[PDB]
Amino acid sequence: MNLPTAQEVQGLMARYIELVDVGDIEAIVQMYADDATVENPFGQPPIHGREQIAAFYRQGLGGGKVRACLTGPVRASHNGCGAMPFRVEMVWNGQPCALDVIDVMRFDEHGRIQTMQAYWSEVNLSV
Amino acid sequence: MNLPTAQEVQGLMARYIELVDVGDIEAIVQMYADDATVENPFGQPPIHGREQIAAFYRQGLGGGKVRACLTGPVRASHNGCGAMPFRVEMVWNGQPCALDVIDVMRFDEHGRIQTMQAYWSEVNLSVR
Ligand SMILES: C[C@]12CCc3c(ccc4cc(O)ccc34)[C@@H]1CCC2=O
Ligand SMILES: C[C@]12CCc3c(ccc4cc(O)ccc34)[C@@H]1CCC2=O
Repeated sequence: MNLPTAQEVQGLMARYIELVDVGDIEAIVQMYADDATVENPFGQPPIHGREQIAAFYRQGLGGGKVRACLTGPVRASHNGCGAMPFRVEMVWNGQPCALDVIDVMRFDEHGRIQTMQAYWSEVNLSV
Repeated sequence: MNLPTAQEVQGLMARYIELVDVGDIEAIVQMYADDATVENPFGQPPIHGREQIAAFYRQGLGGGKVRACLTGPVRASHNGCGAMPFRVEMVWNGQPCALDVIDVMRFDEHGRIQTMQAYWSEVNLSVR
C-alpha cells in the first residue's frame, strides 16, 4: 500500500493494538518501518530501528501477560497520521493495574509506522 | 508558573477544554503563547501568533453552539507535554454532529500553550 488514507490509518492503528493485546512481537516489528523512531514514554530518549524496537516490545510483551484495548475511536489525518486512546492492563506489585495511554503515529508511503509517540506517565497508572 | 509538571499539564489541558466548551475566545487566546503554533487539523498548514489564533477560534467557536468535553483522562509527560481525547458537538446546517478529536499540546516554561496539534478528520465526524 501507499501512504494510508484516513480510513486505513484507523485500521492500522487498531490492528497494532490487537497485536499488542495478543503479544505478537514479530507482527508488531513488521508494522514498523525498518528505521522507525519510537518515543515511549514521550520525553524519554527515542529508540530507533527494528532491532531496538523488537527488544523493547519483547521485554514488555514476551510473557503474553499484557492486555490492551482501545478506549475510544482512532483519530486519523489526511497525511498518513493518527492518534488513539487506549488502556493497558498488566500486573504491578502483584495487584492488577491499568495504564491509560495515547499513541501518536505517522505512517510512511508504504503503510508502515515511521514514528510513534506514546504519551503517559505515572499519573495515568491506576491501582 | 514554570514548566508544567505532569499533574499541572493535566489541569491545564482540562482547563482548555472547558474554555472551549463555554466559548471564551479571550480566555483561550490567553492560554496560548505569543508565538504559538497551531495545527488544526493536523496535516494542514500551521498558524502562528495570537491574532491568527484568535481569528481561528473566532471562526470555529463564534457562532454555532459548539460544546466540548473530555472523553477520557489527560495523558501527561514530564517534559511539559500531554495528549487528551475529547468530543466536539456542533450543529452543522441543521444536522446535529459530533467530532472525536485528540489534542497534543506542548506548554512553555510559563504554562502557556506553545504548540498544539489536533488529530481528526471526516472519519471522526458523526451525525447525532
Ligand atoms: C510496558 C507496559 C506494558 C505495555 C505498554 C506500556 C506503556 C505504554 C505502551 C504503549 C504501547 O503502544 C504499547 C504498549 C505499552 C506499559 C508500561 C509498563 C508495562 O507493563
Ligand atoms: C472548528 C470546529 C468546532 C471546534 C473544533 C473542531 C475541530 C477541532 C477542535 C480542536 C480543539 O482543541 C477545539 C475545538 C475544535 C471543529 C471542526 C468543525 C468545527 O466547527
